[PDB]
Amino acid sequence: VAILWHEMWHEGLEEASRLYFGERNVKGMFEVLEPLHAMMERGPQTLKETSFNQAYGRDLMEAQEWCRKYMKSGNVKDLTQAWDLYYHVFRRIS
Amino acid sequence: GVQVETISPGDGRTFPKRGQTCVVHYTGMLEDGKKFDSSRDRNKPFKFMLGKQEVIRGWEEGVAQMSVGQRAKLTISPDYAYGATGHPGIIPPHATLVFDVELLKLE
Ligand SMILES: CO[C@@H]1C[C@H](C[C@@H](C)[C@@H]2CC(=O)[C@H](C)/C=C(\C)[C@@H](O)[C@@H](OC)C(=O)[C@H](C)C[C@H](C)/C=C/C=C/C=C(\C)[C@@H](c3ccc(C)s3)C[C@@H]3CC[C@@H](C)[C@@](O)(O3)C(=O)C(=O)N3CCCC[C@H]3C(=O)O2)CC[C@H]1O
Repeated sequence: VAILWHEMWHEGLEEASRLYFGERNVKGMFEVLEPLHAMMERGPQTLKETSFNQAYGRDLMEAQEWCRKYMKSGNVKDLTQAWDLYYHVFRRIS
Repeated sequence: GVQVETISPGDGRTFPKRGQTCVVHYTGMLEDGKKFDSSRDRNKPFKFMLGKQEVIRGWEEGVAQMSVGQRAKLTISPDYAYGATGHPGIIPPHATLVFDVELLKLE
């Protein structure tokens, strides 16, 4: 399977947001989001992944932190702090 | 479904066309004035596209009637907002929402 990090995320964040906002399914959101963050962890191996990483690397990492905060506090507000950043990355990507 | 009262007039001729991005500043409140969100607070305008079903029905129909520069008060029935479900931890069920929205520009 070969797909650019740009497409992998544009598509993923859209699916994630639909399951959470559209279906109120916080569960399916994490199932979709999780693998995406894990891959980033692996690091970039191409020029495009690297630049994609230099551009939105941080934002994504912070958003993943805000989700962890949520897992520990149950505060729907921490989850939204994450979506403020996922939105941001998503906007720039389009 | 959605009432639209004018706070500040717009140029009255520039209405959003489908596929256009409305850049706005809003402040959503619950029937009783309780603020639950506002772009003005974040100091970052809000952009979105009409007819794409990106935002709730109240806004879709509501903002479509606004012309550039206009600032209005949108009173949205739960039917055009979040229905019986509401939005867990933020918007309750059967909530009438009131948004103070300013249509800044179109891009
Ligand atoms: C899937 O069904 C659609 C879901 C949608 C859900 C409500 C909550 C929308 C959310 C949005 O405006 C954003 C821009 C769009 C979506 C989540 C989806 O349309 C999605 O589906 C493909 C999509 O296209 C976007 C672009 C995908 C992208 C990856 C995700 C973006 C996430 C953005 C999250 C944002 C801006 C949140 C933050 C703001 C401040 C923060 C801090 S976080 C907004 C929050 C969410 C919770 C509610 C109470 C509120 O406070 O707004 C709010 O005031 C509200 O009710 N809004 C937002 C302002 C416009 C009106 C209304 C709305 O329609 O929101 C309603 C209409 C349905 O047709």
